[PDB]
Amino acid sequence: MINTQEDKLVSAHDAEEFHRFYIVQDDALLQEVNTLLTREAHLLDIQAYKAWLEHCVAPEIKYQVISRELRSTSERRYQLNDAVNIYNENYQQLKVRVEHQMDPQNWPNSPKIRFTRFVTNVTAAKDKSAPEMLHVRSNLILHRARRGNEVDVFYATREDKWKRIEGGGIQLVERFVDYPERILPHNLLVFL
Amino acid sequence: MINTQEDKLVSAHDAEEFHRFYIVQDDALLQEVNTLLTREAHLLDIQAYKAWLEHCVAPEIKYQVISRELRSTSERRYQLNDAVNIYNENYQQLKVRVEHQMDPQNWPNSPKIRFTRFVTNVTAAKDKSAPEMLHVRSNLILHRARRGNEVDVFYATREDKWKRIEGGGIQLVERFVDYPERILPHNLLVFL
Amino acid sequence: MINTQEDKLVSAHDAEEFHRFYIVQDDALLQEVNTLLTREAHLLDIQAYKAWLEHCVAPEIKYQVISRELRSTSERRYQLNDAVNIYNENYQQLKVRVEHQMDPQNWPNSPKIRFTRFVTNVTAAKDKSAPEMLHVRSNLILHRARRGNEVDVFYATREDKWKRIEGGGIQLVERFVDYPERILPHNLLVFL
Amino acid sequence: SYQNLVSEAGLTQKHLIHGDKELFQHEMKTIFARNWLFLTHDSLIPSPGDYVTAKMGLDEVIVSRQNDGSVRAFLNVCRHRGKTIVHAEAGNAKGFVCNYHGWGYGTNGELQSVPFEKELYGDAIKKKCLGLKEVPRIESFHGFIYGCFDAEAPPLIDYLGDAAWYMEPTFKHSGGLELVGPPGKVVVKANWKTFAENFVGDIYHVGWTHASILRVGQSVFTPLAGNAMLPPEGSGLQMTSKYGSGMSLMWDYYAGNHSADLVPDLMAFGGAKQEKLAKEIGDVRARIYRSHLNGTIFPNNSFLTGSAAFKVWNPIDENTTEVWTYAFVEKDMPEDLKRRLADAVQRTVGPGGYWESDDNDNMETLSQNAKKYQSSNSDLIASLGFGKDVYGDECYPGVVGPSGASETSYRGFYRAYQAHISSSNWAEFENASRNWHTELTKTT
Amino acid sequence: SYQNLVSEAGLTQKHLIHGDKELFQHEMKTIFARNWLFLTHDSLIPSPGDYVTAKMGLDEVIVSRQNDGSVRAFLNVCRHRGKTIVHAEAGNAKGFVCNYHGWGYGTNGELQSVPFEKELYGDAIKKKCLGLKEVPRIESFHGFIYGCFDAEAPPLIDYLGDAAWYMEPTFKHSGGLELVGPPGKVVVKANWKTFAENFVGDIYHVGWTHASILRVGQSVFTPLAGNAMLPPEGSGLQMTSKYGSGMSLMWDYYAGNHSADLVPDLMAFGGAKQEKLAKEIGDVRARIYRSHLNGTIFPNNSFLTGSAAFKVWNPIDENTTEVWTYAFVEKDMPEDLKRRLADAVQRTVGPGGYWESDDNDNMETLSQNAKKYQSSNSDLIASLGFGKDVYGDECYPGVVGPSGASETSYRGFYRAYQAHISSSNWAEFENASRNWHTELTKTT
Amino acid sequence: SYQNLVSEAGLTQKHLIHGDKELFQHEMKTIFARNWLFLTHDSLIPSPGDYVTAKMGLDEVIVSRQNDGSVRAFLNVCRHRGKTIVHAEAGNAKGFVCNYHGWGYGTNGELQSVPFEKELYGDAIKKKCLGLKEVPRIESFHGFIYGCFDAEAPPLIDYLGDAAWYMEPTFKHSGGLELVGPPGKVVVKANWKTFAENFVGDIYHVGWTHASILRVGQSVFTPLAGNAMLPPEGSGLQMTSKYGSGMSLMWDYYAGNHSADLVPDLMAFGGAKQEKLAKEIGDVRARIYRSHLNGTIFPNNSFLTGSAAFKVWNPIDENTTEVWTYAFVEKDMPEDLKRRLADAVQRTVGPGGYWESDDNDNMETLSQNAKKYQSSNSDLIASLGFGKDVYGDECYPGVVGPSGASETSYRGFYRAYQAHISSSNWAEFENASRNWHTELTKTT
Ligand code: FES
Ligand code: FES
Ligand code: FES
Ligand SMILES: [Fe+3]
Ligand SMILES: [Fe+3]
Ligand SMILES: [Fe+3]
Repeated sequence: MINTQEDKLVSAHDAEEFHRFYIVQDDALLQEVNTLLTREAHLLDIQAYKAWLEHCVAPEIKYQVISRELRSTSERRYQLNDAVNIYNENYQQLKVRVEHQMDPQNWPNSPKIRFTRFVTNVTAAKDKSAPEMLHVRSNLILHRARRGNEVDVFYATREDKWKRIEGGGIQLVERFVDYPERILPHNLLVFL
Repeated sequence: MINTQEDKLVSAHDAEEFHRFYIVQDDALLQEVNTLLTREAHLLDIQAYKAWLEHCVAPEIKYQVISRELRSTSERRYQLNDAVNIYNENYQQLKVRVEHQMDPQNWPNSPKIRFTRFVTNVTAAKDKSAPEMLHVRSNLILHRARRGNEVDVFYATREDKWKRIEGGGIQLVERFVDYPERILPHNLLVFL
Repeated sequence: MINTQEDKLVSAHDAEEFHRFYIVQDDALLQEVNTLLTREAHLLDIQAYKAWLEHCVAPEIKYQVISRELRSTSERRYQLNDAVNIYNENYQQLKVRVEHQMDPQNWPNSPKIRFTRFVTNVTAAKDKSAPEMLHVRSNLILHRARRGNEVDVFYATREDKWKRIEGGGIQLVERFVDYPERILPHNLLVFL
Repeated sequence: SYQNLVSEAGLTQKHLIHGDKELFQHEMKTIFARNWLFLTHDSLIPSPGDYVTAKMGLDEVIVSRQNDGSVRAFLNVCRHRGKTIVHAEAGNAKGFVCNYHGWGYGTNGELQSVPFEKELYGDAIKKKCLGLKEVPRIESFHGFIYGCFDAEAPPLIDYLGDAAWYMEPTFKHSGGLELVGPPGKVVVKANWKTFAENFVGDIYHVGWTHASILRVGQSVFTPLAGNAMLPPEGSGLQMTSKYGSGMSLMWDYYAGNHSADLVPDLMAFGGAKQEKLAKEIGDVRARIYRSHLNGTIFPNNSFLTGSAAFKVWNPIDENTTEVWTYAFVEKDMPEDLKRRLADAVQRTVGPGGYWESDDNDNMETLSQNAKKYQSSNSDLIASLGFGKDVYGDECYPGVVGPSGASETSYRGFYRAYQAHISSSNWAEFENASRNWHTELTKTT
Repeated sequence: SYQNLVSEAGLTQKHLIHGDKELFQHEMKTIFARNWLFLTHDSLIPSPGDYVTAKMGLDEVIVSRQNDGSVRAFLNVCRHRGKTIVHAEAGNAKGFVCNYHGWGYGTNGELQSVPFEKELYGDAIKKKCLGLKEVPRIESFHGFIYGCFDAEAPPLIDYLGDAAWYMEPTFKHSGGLELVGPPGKVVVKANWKTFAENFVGDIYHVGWTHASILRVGQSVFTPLAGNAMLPPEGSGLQMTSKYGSGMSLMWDYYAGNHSADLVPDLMAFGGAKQEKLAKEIGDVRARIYRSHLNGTIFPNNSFLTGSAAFKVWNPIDENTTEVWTYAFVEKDMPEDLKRRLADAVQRTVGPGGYWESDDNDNMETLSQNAKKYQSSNSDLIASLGFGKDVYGDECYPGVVGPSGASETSYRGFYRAYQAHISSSNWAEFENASRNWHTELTKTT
Repeated sequence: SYQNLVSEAGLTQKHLIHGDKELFQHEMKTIFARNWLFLTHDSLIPSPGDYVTAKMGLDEVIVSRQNDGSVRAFLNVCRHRGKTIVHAEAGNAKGFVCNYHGWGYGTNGELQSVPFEKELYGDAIKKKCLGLKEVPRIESFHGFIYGCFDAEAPPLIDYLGDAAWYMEPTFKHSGGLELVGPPGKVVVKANWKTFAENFVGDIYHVGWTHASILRVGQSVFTPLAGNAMLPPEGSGLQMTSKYGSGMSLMWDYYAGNHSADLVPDLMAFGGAKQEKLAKEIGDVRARIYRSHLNGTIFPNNSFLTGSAAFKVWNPIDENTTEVWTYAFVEKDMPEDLKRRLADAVQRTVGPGGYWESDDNDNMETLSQNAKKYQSSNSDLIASLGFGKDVYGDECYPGVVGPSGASETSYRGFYRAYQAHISSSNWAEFENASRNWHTELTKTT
């Protein structure tokens, strides 16, 4: 348990999230979320974007990837906005994106792009109020190679909300990613 | 479940493999395969090549790492071969290879080389016709450093067949890797 | 099982460790150690250093990160020391280190630094003599980005001893890391 | 030398200019030392003491709001041993301390406190000679603050030349814009001129490069997909300036590249205000307000009216640039419409922008090939629409061509580029530009 | 200057040539613009419309089969804004479209279709003046197609000089070879010359460097392990040409570098043909067929007969090259023996190849040390066998030395290298090589 | 040119010197080719045959203990095709074999065995003319071994000038030091001169840059936190020499930067020896022993007495250096105190060292800014304490200033640096340093 008055470097957000996990010790739930995150990462790797959107993405989805502005650690007066939304999509906006990738005149995707992604550090907890809801945290390395000698590697932590669907499925409701490099090393047209 | 007519970017191969997994929820099988892949990567990291070949590799092994040529996605006429075999080894070829590594006049291995392997995204399914067989998919980052300031990282997905043997062991029969960079960044004299 | 007479490239050390693991198949124990190591990497990622030191690190801690000097593989006469101690800390020394990080005039930490770390290849075994003890092996990629366009990535295997304490906790008593790049790529002011 | 890199009337240019490392060094002296450069907007440093850091070419400057309401900008380099002083992108500071030794500066650049002055420095130091290196020229255009390190420079409004006229409906008579921070920041491997050149008037590319998102997002630009049917005569124009800046005008496409989820409310609001404007400003200029401008203010600042994007292509090296991407909103838009449009600019031409990604394929290889032996002295052609350009139209402000799909601003740019590139000062640049409109119409 | 980097008769050379960056720039002018470079084989672009992409030094070209059966190659650069046109390594195309604005080109280099030509370009564009930059000279050698950017070049067969004679038993009289694609592609941090020189005639290294797989794989080369016992005089020879190309001949070693699983069948099959060849071509030349050549066709194409590898060392920068690795097979081999030998070439000198990795240790540090102050003007010695070299042998055509372990081709190579490096055109190189056989045979 | 990069009396220097790529190339010629450079210590190559590899600027040398007890050093490059010969950092060798073709060298640099000499080389190889390129000048200072590639260089002891005197209480009269391997090795993106200059006399930074570990580690240096109150003058001094080397002296701080776990025992031990030392060497010099020096032996070797760190800033390029970090211990310390101090130097100024980490922030941007257009011809000031230094104090030998918080050694350093940079040989440097002390005291 984290005391923010002593632990001077911890965010209020980072701390509130840490206190969700590592309490209840549910092995069942862990095997569930591993299947989920893996299947999702598998689908994005083989570029099965349609299936990802239909089966994995819940319709009420918020899909957010922010780039935070670098303030002084002592800042107490400057109050303009904190963060850009690199990604802040509802289902319709994601749908356009998926449809963009599959379109036969999408020049950057000829020859086919190779995506391989590594998912680690997974933990999950049931929301205490609405138990159908699932908080899940996971880390991700994404390797993106194309046209021979172009390569880009991405590193990200993803704070996820997943909800149980009536058909026995589970779909993604919320993804928040605080992308840790402020100047992104290449254009992030990939799903994290 | 993936429809290739709708999901325009998906391989015939990639779809047939995806349909093996994420159906059965066998936690016993998952811990078996985790122990397997971890032990195998442990053996290769400490360079215990002989042990890997005699304990982990089945004698009938096909060990394949291909480099696919970049075609247009609209290509419909050009039919020459698609792929080079960086690796396509039967047991004896692997034997020569491991024996090459252990040989005392193997100049590139002085000073001793450092291998670190990271294995994620492991899932598996029992083969339906021959239940002794195990389909196994795993992703791999391989870190290889030597001579102070020389370092190389490889990223790869490995499609594996493992067979259950005599004393309760399990050995590798088929390992296929479609290595995702077309121009390799440095020479891949390592087992993936 | 490794015969170091046949397996020419293996350390006696690397071999003595390999023989601890992958014999007993304790899924209970593995879930314990995963919860352990993830919780710890989470705390260090959100920079909750104080909690890491109080809750995760046992007071008797030896925390060692060495840089081994590059010798010939045939060396049999040169007997000077083998290794630098980048890290070789007891509780008090770590405490200063932690306290250095939290200090409000620690200029390198403004703007706040982003850490994300990926843990894979986890195995554990009970010490046979002292069952209170836990041998734990884990691999770690650590991503450290700051000030826009600065990034450094670290790769390492961590050989761990973890001890069960009476309050119901489990804490780290020994960390040994043989950091595999001899010339470090940037200053390693991070906990592995 | 560096003469004869772009031919007469700006018709061809040597491919080498998007790659040569020698010349990129010359540019830091002759392009980014000499000309006006975008720093920030009033909307992001409003209160006194507010500061941001901004690149002026390779140099990083600190831009600070003064107590008298002024704005001044100084190098983020120390006067002692030369450390970098401020490592935050934005904030509000009572002053700037450089934590190598503790030297203290005013938000106004003065060296205000040096530790142990009396003891160790004594007579050897005098703090009034050790102020930060100050940007000499700082002026403004309806909220957008621009710096220049050359003091002989023409005033900002003159430098903007005949392009100001087109910007005014959207930058002034709309009530004015605020800029929405923070910007998006990405590296793309391309010489900075390739984006400058794309944005100064590459409408030719929209129908083909962007054929996918037009079909799938149904921008108000879909009447161009496949480069099949250009919208008929009644399409638009393209325009260039004496001082390089130019733009392409596309009538009534207020929604620019945005996707159909926004297209209704954006065009609603912008037709609403168009009526109000025409009573105050007249028919032509009120339409320009609700039309779509894409343009580059020299050298490396681009905007998209209607699409509502503000880019700066910050140079890193001959084959890399750092791309900042802000949204601008009209101040009297409802807050929720501001929110939606702020996100939508990122979704389109940000780091994760599907328009800017398609676009980078062209920009990257464009400059990679510039490095190659057999292609570096090849001649790039900007002939599209050439000879249909005119000066002194009774109604339209600059040197004008009759489609937005033209390359008239291309030649404008590289005419000015070559003029700066071969000249030692502002004095000489003007002497190579007395006949600038004649040069660009020429034989016609 | 650039004179006096390789000494008289090529005996020494300044180490700096494997690292100096200015020089690499010169080489692109005087070496890769000037000389023949491997593009592809008929077997990989056979039908009309078939194309592959190939590097010619730094430049990338499209090499395309014409409908009339011909072959032509063009710069993979666009004539408009200079984008790259084709992003595939191979394919079959009815034409090449550049997806920036849509300009459409013929498989013949001609600009065939411009979007909106009538509307926007009108008289300012011609299309017949805007064909792709065509490589002026393309020629052939029993299927292997070589391109050149200098039209004043000597014909390919002449340029191959006294080297053609050794090549013909394997390239012509075997019935001919097909090349097996795709090639392997890898980066190694080493200057391209270090592989050129290794393959031009370094048999000296086999016994020491490759001592590891010699012991463990039982190549037919095992009689060299430890550099202990050379195969007696009756080992082989080495040869060099006026135009740089050279090789080392090792009698009867048809299989090795290949490992013992293949060694039986490769030697069986190749002895069989050797009888048949001897009836048609005679004893000596049929033996050459079943022997092992290692050689470099100037400047950067290397081969291994018998081992059956075809390399190209593609320059990237002074300390980097891109290494393409094909197998060649004799057309009348059985399908399974073709299959086996194609994989086995990769396993030995491919990306995952245990021969080429052992060899990279030598090549990398060889060129890293060239950059160092105290070693940059040091002299590398290619003195092995000097003075036992001879011209105009009654049997053996070129400039010939008496073991495969020689450095006769080394001096051959770097003599031609210096000749290009110091000369402005093909005419001047010819004037510096009038006396080329005299120079290398010298004193003895 | 390269004149006027450091102004008269070393008072200012152009910031460009920490970034310019041409200059770094010049430095390899006029600085690291010319001056003494740290190789290793007797304590690390003691037995005959023991060797280490060490950098001399860019060049890598092999440093070998001879059988007659001597020491010799050779380039780690081969005489044949130029491979690197030894790939170990340390070891003990019967000789050095280069595994390209098998050439064998003696521990004395002589070429001892060539495979197939009689067969293939015969008369073309002389053998005795093919020894490794040997370091001509190597000398020692109480165990510390230094090399130089210019033979006209002054002896090491003279080169050390008036600085040997301050060093001797710790290097000599302590009983002598052994160096503890292996060193730590890290890359930091900063030009080497930034560490040289930091260590020659930057005490000004200790109180501010290092404010955090002072508060938290309670070094004997804590009376400086916040740069609040200097220990009164009765603080220390700083000194510079004709041949560049300089240092800052801080009285009685024997346990330098170390944290409180060691501070008791280190100061106990070092005071004990201080008693004994005073009877042998006198009051002043025995105090110096138990005091703290921070200093740089020109051009790129730095030490910290008391804190017990021995650094070498190895150049890689204009904006990168490789930083080696050994501990030294006084030989008669207990084994456990040697253990503790060996780790604690790493804990402090090692790869994971919290002192050097804080400091790298200053060093990185210090040199990043040197590349920027508006900052490359800016002036760095070394004015702290200027005019308060004197020569020929008849107690304190060099050019001396009255606080360790001074920049007198800066100007000493940058005076010699400018002297080398503008002169072609040691002769010319001497003619520019005839009046070296006068220059530095001049106006007072
Ligand atoms: S450099 Fe700013 S503190 Fe001296
Ligand atoms: S550059 Fe090829 S289409 Fe314009
Ligand atoms: S290079 Fe040293 S053996 Fe030839
Ligand atoms: Fe576009
Ligand atoms: Fe070889
Ligand atoms: Fe310091």
